Amino acid sequence: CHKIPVEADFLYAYSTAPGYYSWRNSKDGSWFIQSLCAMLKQYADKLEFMHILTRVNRKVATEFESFSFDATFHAKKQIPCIVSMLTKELYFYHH
Amino acid sequence: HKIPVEADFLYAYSTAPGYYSWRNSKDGSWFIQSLCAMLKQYADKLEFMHILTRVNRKVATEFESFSFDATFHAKKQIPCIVSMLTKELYFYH
Amino acid sequence: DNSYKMDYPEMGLCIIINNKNFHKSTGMTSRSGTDVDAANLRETFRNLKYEVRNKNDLTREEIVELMRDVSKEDHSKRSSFVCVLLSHGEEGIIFGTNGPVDLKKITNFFRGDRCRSLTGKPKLFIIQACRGTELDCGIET
Amino acid sequence: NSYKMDYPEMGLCIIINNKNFHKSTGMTSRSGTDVDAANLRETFRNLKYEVRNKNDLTREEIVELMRDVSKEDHSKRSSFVCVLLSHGEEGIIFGTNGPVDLKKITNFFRGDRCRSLTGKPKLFIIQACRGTELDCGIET
Amino acid sequence: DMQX
Amino acid sequence: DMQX
Repeated sequence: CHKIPVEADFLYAYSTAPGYYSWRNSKDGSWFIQSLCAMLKQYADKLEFMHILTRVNRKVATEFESFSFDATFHAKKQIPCIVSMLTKELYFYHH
Repeated sequence: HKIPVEADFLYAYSTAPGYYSWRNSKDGSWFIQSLCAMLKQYADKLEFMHILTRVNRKVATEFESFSFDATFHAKKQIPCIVSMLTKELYFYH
Repeated sequence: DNSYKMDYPEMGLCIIINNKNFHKSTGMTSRSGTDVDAANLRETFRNLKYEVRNKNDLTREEIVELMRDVSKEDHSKRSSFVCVLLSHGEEGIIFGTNGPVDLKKITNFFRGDRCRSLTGKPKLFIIQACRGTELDCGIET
Repeated sequence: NSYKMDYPEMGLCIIINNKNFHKSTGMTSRSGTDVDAANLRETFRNLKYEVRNKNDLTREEIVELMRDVSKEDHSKRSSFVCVLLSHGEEGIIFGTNGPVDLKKITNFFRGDRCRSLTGKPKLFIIQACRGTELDCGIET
Repeated sequence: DMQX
Repeated sequence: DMQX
């Protein structure tokens, strides 16, 4: 018989890399979620999901840097982490 | 101004966290086998994540273990793409 | 066959678990900004035609039971599944208001064999949470 | 947006191929891995990578190899590829004589510890176990 | 900016 | 088929 792995077709879109802090702004929300929503909104009508998640990686990595009165938490950066067990391309639209 | 020091890495794992990875004594491992073939077939057209996705599909659908040991018989495998990339990766220019 | 079938009658559910307030007994401070996330998410997936369900401040037990129930739904006419988790966490862990639960136990409900009506369908987990206490100092470009 | 891949050199492709392990470790000979190594070597040569195959490396040689490679000058290189073929556990790959944290290997190429790769794609391809669970699969 |  |  034809089977598929039971772990196939999962996509885990983590906001940060393994072992790291994730950053959240009190007024604007988390870096990752604000970036994810903006990229979905701008591109979900035409880009495949991995590519969209790749624009989110770039936005979080380039447009955000932490500001903190505590030097230990000041000027930090974040990269999100795409974990894909997907087996096909994902488009949030249909023709 | 600054980029994360963890950015622009891609980790192409042959299997999911916590799992075994399968290797055939004669043909090679399922993942490498499938990776070389997709690269061979698509590296001149497809972005690299798309290629790794097709690799995911190849491993998931076309392999299943055979063993006289029922413990290891009829088992399946899915690879696991971990991307911190910030841009599209084409192997051509 | 290079693309998931997304023309089922429904796009699918989008469960958003928004944990903002934690028991003292965890030493986790209020997650200010999370409601902006939860609302953004709700509107974003509504536009993508997902059946959004927002839940707020769930204990670990409630997260597990909620996820069990959802995975026991009949998703036959749904193209996909999305779960968004907004909370404190550690590597491999998401926090309920009263403590940690393994992400593995949450995602296992949707495995290809224990959720048959999502077999073959994309199952997306969006996780806004810490995965430890490393800090990235970045590098100038 | 995509990585600039028109630098003079595509970059290095380092293949570590561990087949035979010291008895102390007690692991099986990784039969079939030579087919893997040669396949990779040809595949990446075809993509115009500078392939360097290494075989039966101790945990010490793997770490020194990665450091020396990270200390090279990748300025005219578009990218970096490392392929690990060996036994492993979650987060670990094995040298012929024992385990090494993958993180120890990839940290040499961090954006601040390897500047001539800063901003360029760093690919790690890992064929090795991540624990002992088996996927029974599901019929479709 | 806070940490999660 | 064997395991890595």
